[PDB]
Amino acid sequence: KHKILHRLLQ
Amino acid sequence: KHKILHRLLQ
Amino acid sequence: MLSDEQMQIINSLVEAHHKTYDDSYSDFVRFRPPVRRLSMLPHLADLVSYSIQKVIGFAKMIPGFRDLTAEDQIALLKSSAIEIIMLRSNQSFSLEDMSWSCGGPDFKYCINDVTKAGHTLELLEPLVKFQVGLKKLKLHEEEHVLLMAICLLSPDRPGVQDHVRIEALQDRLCDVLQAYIRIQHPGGRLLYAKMIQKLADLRSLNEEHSKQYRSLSFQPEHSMQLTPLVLEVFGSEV
Amino acid sequence: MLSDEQMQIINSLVEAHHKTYDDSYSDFVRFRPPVRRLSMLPHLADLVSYSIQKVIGFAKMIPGFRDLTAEDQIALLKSSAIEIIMLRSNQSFSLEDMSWSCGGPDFKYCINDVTKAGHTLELLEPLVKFQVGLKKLKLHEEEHVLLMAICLLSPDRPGVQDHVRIEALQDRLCDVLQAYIRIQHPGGRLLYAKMIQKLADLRSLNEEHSKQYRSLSFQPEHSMQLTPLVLEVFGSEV
Ligand SMILES: CCC(CC)(c1ccc(OCC(=O)NO)c(C)c1)c1ccc(OC[C@H](O)C(C)(C)C)c(C)c1
Ligand SMILES: CCC(CC)(c1ccc(OCC(=O)NO)c(C)c1)c1ccc(OC[C@H](O)C(C)(C)C)c(C)c1
Repeated sequence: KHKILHRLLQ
Repeated sequence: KHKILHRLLQ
Repeated sequence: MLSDEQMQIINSLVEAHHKTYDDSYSDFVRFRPPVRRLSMLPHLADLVSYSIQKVIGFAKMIPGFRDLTAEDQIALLKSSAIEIIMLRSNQSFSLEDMSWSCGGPDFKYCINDVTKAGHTLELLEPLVKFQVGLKKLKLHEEEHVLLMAICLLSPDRPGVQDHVRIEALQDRLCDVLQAYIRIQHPGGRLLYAKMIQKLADLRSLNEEHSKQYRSLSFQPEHSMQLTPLVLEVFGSEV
Repeated sequence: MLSDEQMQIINSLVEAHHKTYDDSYSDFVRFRPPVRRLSMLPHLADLVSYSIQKVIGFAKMIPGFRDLTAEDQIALLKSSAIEIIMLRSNQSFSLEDMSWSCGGPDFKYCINDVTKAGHTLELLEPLVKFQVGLKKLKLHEEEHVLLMAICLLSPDRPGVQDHVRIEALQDRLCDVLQAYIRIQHPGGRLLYAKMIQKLADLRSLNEEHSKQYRSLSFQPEHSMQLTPLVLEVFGSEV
């Protein structure tokens, strides 16, 4: 899903 | 998936 | 008096508990250190994760549990984990400071600490009240352990397939405890009822905990602080 | 001499690095303490998880990175994370004891420590060799940082959609470093080549690390010791 990576990349 | 729970329940 | 099979069950639970409950708390030093946004989340996440492993160890020793379908065992653990954990924690709870003491001052938890892990009084108020009322019942190790086995073997949980075989295992346990209180516990004419009521309080606490947990689990900056086991046990990805 | 835009890029990277690389290592006390089956896994898992967060912080400051599709940013981070991490660790590597020193003796890592985290010499031998050869290049902070930006902006990674915009960003960087070595680095006539070669060594290390990691990630007793972020970045669930 990469949800953690998306949040951190915001 | 519960793969961790299955392993521990073995 | 109690029957041999009734007593064998008590001996098995007490031994399963002793084997899964460390009184020295020498494993808390291995957790991410506590820090007093949500500074206590890392430490309390490791505590809960470690406790889940202990509850699983215990469950596997409850007579009759090992013979259920892996699916039911999962359904039971996932739905009762937090209640069993709240029950286990009472052992370290103190009626004086209203806290949990697990070895040193580092591992002394107050309601304030759980607040730093994403929880509100909405949950903590009833939680401390449950701990206090439970602590006041002054349960013998045999009753405390039966209560945890009774709790874990509740057929009325979501996902349970064979709620007839489980309904039975719990009945067997419920009478063992009922017999024990009547034979080995003086002044305990009305204890059993109070205990069953304690199981009802746990449901409310479980409901409230899951609500607040769901809130936290949907925020990736917080979910990432959780451990794989916690995410799997408190997860809905069943 | 260097152009203003060429220098602005160098200033931006050096500042992004300083902002994401803590020389005091005061965050290692917050990791699950090290223990010297796979006793070092918990501690080293937290180290890597923490380093991934730093690499992400850095990446977002590399000029041109923030403007890519979230998908490419992911594809780049996931495929280069471990190499960037190996590059960052060299800062604490010592050619004397052949180890990594991050503050205290608790946080002094030897090849033996990584072994206790599920890795073999199959990986560690080439790893220490890479660290030694890298350390010997005595890179200036500006070259070390460019190398990490160059590495992270490699278009030749799986999952990369627009490998033309990224091919460009990396070209721009590669010449900045090439210009810097020629203008600001005495006795560095053949450094650039050695550096590009170091990027090739990283690929081999990355390949080997992923192999051994996959092995570990398929064993739930070990995967459960990992952190959510690690599982997501080293995972194949792309
Ligand atoms: C710190 C107090 C407490 C009380 C039940 C606790 C659990 C287990 C314990 O150990 C007893 C034992 O036998 N363990 O092996 C001890 C002494 C205390 C708790 C801990 C975490 C909590 O919240 C946790 C969060 O909901 C997460 C999002 C899951 C991190 C909440 C709401 C309460
Ligand atoms: C202990 C040595 C090392 C060398 C690159 C390391 C990483 C990051 C570091 O910090 C530098 C920095 O800037 N961080 O912010 C420091 C000083 C050392 C390492 C660590 C974990 C490893 O293996 C990890 C395993 O593969 C997992 C399964 C993922 C747990 C391997 C193979 C190597």
